[PDB]
Amino acid sequence: KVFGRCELAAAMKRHGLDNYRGYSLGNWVCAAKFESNFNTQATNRNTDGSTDYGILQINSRWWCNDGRTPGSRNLCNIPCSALLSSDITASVNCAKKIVSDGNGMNAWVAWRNRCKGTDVQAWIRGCRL
Ligand SMILES: CC(=O)N[C@@H]1[C@@H](O)[C@H](O[C@@H]2O[C@H](CO)[C@@H](O[C@@H]3O[C@H](CO)[C@@H](O)[C@H](O)[C@H]3NC(C)=O)[C@H](O)[C@H]2NC(C)=O)[C@@H](CO)O[C@H]1O
Ligand SMILES: [Cl-]
Ligand SMILES: [Cl-]
Ligand SMILES: [Cl-]
Ligand code: NA
Repeated sequence: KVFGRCELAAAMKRHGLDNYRGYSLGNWVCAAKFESNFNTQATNRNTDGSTDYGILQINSRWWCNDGRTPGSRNLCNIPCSALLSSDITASVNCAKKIVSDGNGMNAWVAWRNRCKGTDVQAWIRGCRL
């Protein structure tokens, strides 16, 4: 599923991401746009052999099991394929664990390089929330 901007903002708020660990909703929408273009089915392969999955491009080296990243962890205890669903619950619940692990949203490279320090509130302008 390819979400609309305000559609995704409303879904993320319903799942408790607005101000989760101090990150306003616009931060999460901005990250989703540049990680996946709002597409739940997005996958990308990393140079180390791991793969990134879903709307928030969660990495199989650490967070999920895809059966082909040999010496990896599965810290969210889920198959990576669960992160590609049109239902974002699994992706959100795992993102909550990631952002609490010490580095905040700097775990998302595109957030650090394209959202951090910008006016992220613009990503939710005009949405009924
Ligand atoms: C969205 C996504 O999958 N992002 C990936 C990043 O998570 C990943 O960065 C590495 O993440 C792990 C787990 O959060 C980091 O380990 C943690 O490091 C902190 C120190 O800052 C420590 O306090 C935690 O205890 C420790 N946790 C564990 C379980 O060991 C690790 O430091 C991160 N590494 C870097 C270089 O930032 C990166 C890199 O694999 O990939 C993203 O896609
Ligand atoms: Cl915001
Ligand atoms: Cl933080
Ligand atoms: Cl990036
Ligand atoms: Na893994």
